[PDB]
Amino acid sequence: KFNDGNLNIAYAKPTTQSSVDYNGDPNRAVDGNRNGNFNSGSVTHTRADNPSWWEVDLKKMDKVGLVKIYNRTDAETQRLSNFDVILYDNNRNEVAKKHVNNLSGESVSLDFKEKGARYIKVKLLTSGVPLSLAEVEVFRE
Ligand SMILES: [Ca+2]
Repeated sequence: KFNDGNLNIAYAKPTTQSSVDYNGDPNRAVDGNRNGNFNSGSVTHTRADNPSWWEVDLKKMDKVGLVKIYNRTDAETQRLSNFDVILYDNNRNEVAKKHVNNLSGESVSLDFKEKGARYIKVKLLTSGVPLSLAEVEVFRE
């Protein structure tokens, strides 16, 4: 629930994703654990979808500052590349979007500058690539 004194509003929020493989259910990216080893149980996994995506529902409109996305680390780390992070309002209108080409480290941090949104979606833009996320943390500033 807090990370380095900052309230992670994504923690334990409802999630969904495009599909599930290897029991990589979407709630694994809001389980409070940043571990990126798939075999730990901390990491999501879809099938090879067109495209693969994951989403957290904050349950109401809230304010989105920092979004920190933690990749899988044990293998296939390149799969988290060429992807959008999209904010949606209560009517599922897109209110902001950032594109991430790839990660040089284990995570990427995006700042949505307090944009009002209820849903945050991570969407791969490459067909037929599974999406795996170790964790997605969302802060209000
Ligand atoms: Ca996790």
